[PDB]
Amino acid sequence: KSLLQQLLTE
Amino acid sequence: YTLSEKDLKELDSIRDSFQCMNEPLDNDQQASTLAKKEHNPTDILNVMDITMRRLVKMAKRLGAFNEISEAGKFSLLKGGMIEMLTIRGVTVFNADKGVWQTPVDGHSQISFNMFDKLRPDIKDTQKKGFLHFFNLLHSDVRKNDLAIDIIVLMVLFDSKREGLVSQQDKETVEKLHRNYESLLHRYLYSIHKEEAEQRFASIPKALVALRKVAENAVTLFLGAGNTTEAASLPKEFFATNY
Ligand SMILES: C[C@H](CCC[C@@H](C)[C@H]1CC[C@H]2[C@@H]3CCC4=CC(=O)CC[C@]4(C)[C@H]3CC[C@]12C)C(=O)O
Repeated sequence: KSLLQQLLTE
Repeated sequence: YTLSEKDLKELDSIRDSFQCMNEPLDNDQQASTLAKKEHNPTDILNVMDITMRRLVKMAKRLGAFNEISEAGKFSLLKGGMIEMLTIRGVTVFNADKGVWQTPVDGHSQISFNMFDKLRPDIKDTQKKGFLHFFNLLHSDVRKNDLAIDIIVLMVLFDSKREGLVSQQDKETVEKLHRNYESLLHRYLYSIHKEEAEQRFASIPKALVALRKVAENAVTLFLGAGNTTEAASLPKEFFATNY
């Protein structure tokens, strides 16, 4: 739930 | 005088973390957007997608950034992103031609007048604010890669951003901020001891202006028209009606 977060987590 | 072995090692680490910012584009869509002779609001948002995603790789390949909690990482990126773009904006900007010139792709330019298509009642204030911040950073510091990289990290590691609730995050962010700032101090004296104190003393001022310009830039895409075809990442930092 958030591209920014997804980029961080990936 | 000259830098110690320890600082040079830290400058290598900094140089490696930012080495992705100027790498060549890999996609042709992105290259094609940057090649257009005219950029509309949607095009500007796609261009920002390139920088933002690269800004995110930089932060991830940063040792110091991995000492922060996951929620603290999000918070620092969510809050410093626009400021860091604005800084990159300054270092690739040609005040004579009035255009931005990406190192990653020569022969490619973005008109400063692209502002004339953004939010109507604020677009003029922003142009002036961008050019004011630009002019607060002297030539010798603006042109020095490592110098801007260090300042980029100083704005990133801001302990007072919304979201940084963890005392541990706050403390470590303050400590990094202080260390990075001392690095820049020593660095400026190693590359030009002549006006180093004056230069270093001016950056805090310039950073207050950065914060101001970057802050009221979040709604620049309101009243700019349909941007539904633009990259989604940039639309997480910029308010849109689509
Ligand atoms: C792929 C990019 C292209 C370089 C251009 C980039 C530095 C420009 C393009 C759009 C510009 C912003 C527009 C909105 C904007 C409005 C403001 O008020 C403050 C500054 C910003 C964020 C601009 C910073 C510089 C940007 C990102 C790269 O090589 O890094």
